[PDB]
Amino acid sequence: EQLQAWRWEREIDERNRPLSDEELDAMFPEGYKVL
Amino acid sequence: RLPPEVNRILMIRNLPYKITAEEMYDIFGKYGPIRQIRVGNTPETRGTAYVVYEDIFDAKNACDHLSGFNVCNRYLVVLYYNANRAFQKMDTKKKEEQLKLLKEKYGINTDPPK
Repeated sequence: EQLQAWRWEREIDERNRPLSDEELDAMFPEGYKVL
Repeated sequence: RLPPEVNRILMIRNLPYKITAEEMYDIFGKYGPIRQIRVGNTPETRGTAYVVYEDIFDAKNACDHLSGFNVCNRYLVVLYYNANRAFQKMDTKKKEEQLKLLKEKYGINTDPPK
């Protein structure tokens, strides 16, 4: 699982990249106001 | 460490209606730096919110601790974000565009909350 461990490690990391406001806007449906 | 559904963005349901920005940040920020918080402000969305964490481990921690946690006189429902669930009230057809737009531009997962 040397390949499983890396891979998980790599998965968690793509899910942990900085996010642009632009990226975020496309993430959400209408009807929400940003605090 | 962390399963496939865990995400930096949390979906909150059963929020008290009269909750301030302060209070949100107070409640959720305890678990780590906050990227942002969107709050439901139309009849169909009042009581729900999305809180975005800067770090996925913080999100994971907060979701553990806050799901079913009592605030005011209500138990919060907190769930991990899911692109599909978040765009349910979209008409069956127009859903696809956004769902595919997201999966293509930003590579984030489109699959239903399975």
